[PDB]
Order: sequence, then C-alpha cells, then structure tokens
Amino acid sequence: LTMVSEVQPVSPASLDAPLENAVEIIETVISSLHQGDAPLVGQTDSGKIWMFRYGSAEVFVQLSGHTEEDFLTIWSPVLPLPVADELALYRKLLTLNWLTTFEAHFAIAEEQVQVVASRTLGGITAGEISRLITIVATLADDYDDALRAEFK
Amino acid sequence: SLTMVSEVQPVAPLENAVEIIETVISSLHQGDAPLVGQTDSGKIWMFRYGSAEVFVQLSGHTEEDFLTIWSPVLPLPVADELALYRKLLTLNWLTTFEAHFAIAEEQVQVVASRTLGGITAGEISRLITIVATLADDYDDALRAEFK
Repeated sequence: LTMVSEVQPVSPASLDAPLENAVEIIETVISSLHQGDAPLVGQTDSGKIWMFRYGSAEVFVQLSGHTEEDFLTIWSPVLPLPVADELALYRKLLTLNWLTTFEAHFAIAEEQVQVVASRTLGGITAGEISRLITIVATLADDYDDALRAEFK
Repeated sequence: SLTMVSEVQPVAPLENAVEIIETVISSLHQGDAPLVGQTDSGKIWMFRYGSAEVFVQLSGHTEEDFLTIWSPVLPLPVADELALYRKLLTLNWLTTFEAHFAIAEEQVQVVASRTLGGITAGEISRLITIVATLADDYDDALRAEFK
C-alpha cells in the first residue's frame, strides 16, 4: 500500500512585499530601536505617523501610503530657533550636510532645526527602511546636545 | 587625482550599477558626451543638464558602498550669507526630496548620497534626475538673488 507523507512539500510562498507592507516593517523596526515610552501612532492627512524616543531625541516617521509614488518621511527636531549666532550655525549645518549626514540632512522648519530624510517608496526594501530610521535617529541623538552646547 | 578619463559609451542592480548609471546619464545629459573617470575615492561620471554640471560617484560595489550624486550651484563667498543659508536650509525641508543643499569646497552643492543596499535601477534614475533638475533650476535662481 503506497503512502505519501507530504502531498505538497513546497508551495509558491505568498510573500509580504516591502512596498505593500512598509507598515509592519516600520513597526518591527521601531519596536527594537526605541528607548523610551511605548511608541505612539496616529493618522495625519498625509498618512500614518509614529512617534518614539531614541536617546535624548524624539523621532517622527510618516508613511503617506503604499504606492511607489508615496513617501516615507523621517525627522527629528534637534534645536529650537532663533539662536544668537545663526550664521555660524547655518554654515555648520550646511557643511555637515556634505556626506557626513548620509541619506539624511539638516533643515529648518517650524522654528526648529530638524534632521530629516525623505524618499519615495519605489524600489524600497526592509533593510533600507531600517537604515533610514536609524540614521535619522542616531544623527538626531548625537547632534541635539552638541549643537546646544555650542549655540546656547 | 583624476585618471582613466574617457567618454561614456552608450551601451542585478548591484552588478549593472555602472551600466545603469551610464544608461541614465546618457538619456539625461544635454550637449557634449558624458565623461567617466577614476578617482581615489571611486569611479566618477560627469555630464551636463541645462546650465548645471552634474557629478556621480560609485565608491565600490558592495552593499555598504556609496552612490553620491552632486552639483555645484553657487560659488561662495556671497554678500548676504545669512539670508542664503537660511533659504537653503528651508528648502531642505521636504522641497528637495531625497536630495538637499550643502556646502563643500567654497561652493554651494546640491547632493544626494546613499548606500547600495537594496538599490534598484529605478532609484538610481530617480536620484540622478532629482539632483540634475534641482541644480539646473537653482543655479540661475540663486545667482540672480545673491550674486
């Protein structure tokens, strides 16, 4: 009497894709990266958004949707303005913006200096999502204190 | 430091990296043929887009290596540096996309830099276009307002 233990040993895996599943990825990434209160989550007219703490900084992650034309934006305010010597500040931020900040960079918004990285979702991978959130967070944690000590 | 300078011949996103960049640059460039060369920090490319000269660099072929796309848009010094730097750091907020403004070698640069991990042909074409069009748009605008 013939027997077949596994009628279907393997099968085409229905694989979660990084584009359609950027959410679950952002979540497991923040789950391990955060060093603070349970991260918060909300909805903006521009999409889903997460808030967490890394070191001394507050980091924001926003996913406006799951199509290639959509954006993944990560930022963290590092220094409140104005400041006594804005020229010496702005020139430093812009000099640092040369390779040193990698995929992220310094900018000005909402009366504050922000560390930010923004990109389209086309061709995005889990490794890249993990990398961008980490870069913005580590840069933000390293420079918020250094910048205050020097311009306050 | 430049070397092996030559012109781009119009011919696995990590293996065809060089062929991909050259294909993108060939379709994008205007005017003289795009150039290619060796640098001690990696392989480099040079082409014209509008009024700007755009540069590209591939420092290697591994996942941790870099792709840097940049272009000079305004020579420094300038009269109102405070007003300029403020404007640049303000456009740096979302408006410049994956790219952004910086300062390097006494000149204002438009640049986008990233790691090769997970990179696709599509992203390479987009980053280069983004820097190229941002540079062509602002070098004139910035010269007018500050030079």
